[PDB]
Amino acid sequence: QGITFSKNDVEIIARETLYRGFFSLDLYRFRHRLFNGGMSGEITREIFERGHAAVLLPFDPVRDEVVLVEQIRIAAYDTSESPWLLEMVAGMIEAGETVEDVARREALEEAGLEVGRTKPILSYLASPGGTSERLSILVGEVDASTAKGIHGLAEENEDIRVHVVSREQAYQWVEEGKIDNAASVIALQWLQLHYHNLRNEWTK
Amino acid sequence: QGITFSKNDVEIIARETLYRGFFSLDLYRFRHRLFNGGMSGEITREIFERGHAAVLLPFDPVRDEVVLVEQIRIAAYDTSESPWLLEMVAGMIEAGETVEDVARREALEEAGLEVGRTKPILSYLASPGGTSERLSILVGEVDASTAKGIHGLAEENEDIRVHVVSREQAYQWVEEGKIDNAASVIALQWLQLHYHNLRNEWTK
Ligand SMILES: O=P(O)(O)OC[C@H]1O[C@H](O)[C@H](O)[C@@H]1O
Ligand SMILES: O=P(O)(O)OC[C@H]1O[C@H](O)[C@H](O)[C@@H]1O
Ligand SMILES: [Mg+2]
Ligand SMILES: [Mg+2]
Repeated sequence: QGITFSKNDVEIIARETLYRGFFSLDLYRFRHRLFNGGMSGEITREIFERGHAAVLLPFDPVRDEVVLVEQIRIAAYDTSESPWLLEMVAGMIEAGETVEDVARREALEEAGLEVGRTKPILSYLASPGGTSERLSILVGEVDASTAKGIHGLAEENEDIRVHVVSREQAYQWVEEGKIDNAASVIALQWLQLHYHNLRNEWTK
Repeated sequence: QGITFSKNDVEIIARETLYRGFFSLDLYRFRHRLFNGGMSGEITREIFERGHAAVLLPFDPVRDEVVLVEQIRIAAYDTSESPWLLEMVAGMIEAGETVEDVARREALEEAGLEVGRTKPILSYLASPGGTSERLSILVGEVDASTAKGIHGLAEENEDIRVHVVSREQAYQWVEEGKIDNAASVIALQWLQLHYHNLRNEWTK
C-alpha cells in the first residue's frame, strides 16, 4: 500500500529562474517513471518558491480558548468578502532556524504572547501542484488572558489585531466560513479531534 | 464581532503582471486602514496567481472507504521523501463553471469515478500571504469497488494511479504524515469529524 515511486525514480535535470523578486518562480525540468512501466520525456513545471513557514495554534488549555490574529492579506481580495483574515500566528523559517524558534518569536511579535509547552500538529504542503511551500504547525500552551491588543512590526508594514475566542467558537467560525485559510482550518480541525487528550495532558 | 475592516477600507492602487506563463506572478500596490486609526502608506506585494480549484473527496459510505489519486508533484521534492503524493481529485474552475460541475468532471477524468450525491466540505485559501488560490472541497458519494487503474491526459504529461483504502487508514496516514497536502488533510480531518452522520445520511 501507499505510493509507488521514490526519488530513485525521478531526475531533476535543471532548474531555471523565471521570475526573481521577493519571491521567485522557477521552472523545474525533470523526467520520471510512469505507472505503465515506462519513463516520461523531459517535462517542465512552473513552481512558486517562497520558502517555508512555521505556524502556531495558541491554545489556553485551562480556559479552553484560542488566540487568533487578524491582518490584511491582499491576495484574498478577489475571492473573499474582506481581505482581512483571522489566522494562526505564523512566519517564515530562515536558514538554520527551528520551527519552535520561529513560532515563539512570532507569538511575541504578532500577539504579545509567551508560550509554554509545545507539541507538533501536522506539517503540510500548501498547494503542491504549483508551490513548494511547506508549513509546520505546532500547538502552543498560552494564557489567553494575556492575549490582547494591536501588534505586528510597523517597520514591516505589519498591522495585527488579537482576538480571543473559545475553542468551540473558533471551530464554529471554521464551519461557517469565517475562518477559511488552510493553516487555521487544519489547526482547528486538529484541535477538535484532539482537545480532550490535550487538555488532560496540559492540566495534570 | 469578528473581523474589523471590509473592502471599503482598502484601496488597490495598481496591479501589474510581472510574469505570465502557465501561471502568473502579479504585483499589487495598495493602501489600507490601520487598527489604531488612519491609513497605511502604499504597500506592494507579490502574488502568485493560478486561478481557483474544485476538490472532491471520493467517499464510499457503504464500505467506509476513500479513493485517493497518486501522481508526481515535483514541487514537493525538496521537503518530502518522495514527490509522488496521495491526493483528492481536483482541477481548475474555468469561467462560469460551478465547483460541483468541475468536481464531478475531474472525478471521472482523474479516477474513472461516477459520483452520486455531493455535499460541501469547506472552501479555503491555500496560502494567502503569497497566493490568491482558493480551493472549494466537496465530498462525493462513490462506489469504491469501481475505482481502479491508471488515468490522466498523457498529452498533458499527466500520469495518475488510483488507490482505495479504508477511511481509518487514510486518516492514520494524515496523522503519520504520509498524506500531507492541504486539500487532503482538510478533507480527511473533516471526514473524521463527520463520517458517522454522513454514512447514516447516504445509506438510508
Ligand atoms: O491537479 P491539478 O490540476 O494539477 O491542480 C489542482 C490543485 O491541486 C494541486 O495541489 C494544485 O496545487 C492545485 O491547487
Ligand atoms: O505571516 P507571513 O510571514 O506573511 O506568512 C506566513 C504564512 O502565512 C501566510 O498565509 C503566508 O502565505 C505563509 O504561508
Ligand atoms: Mg505572520
Ligand atoms: Mg488534478
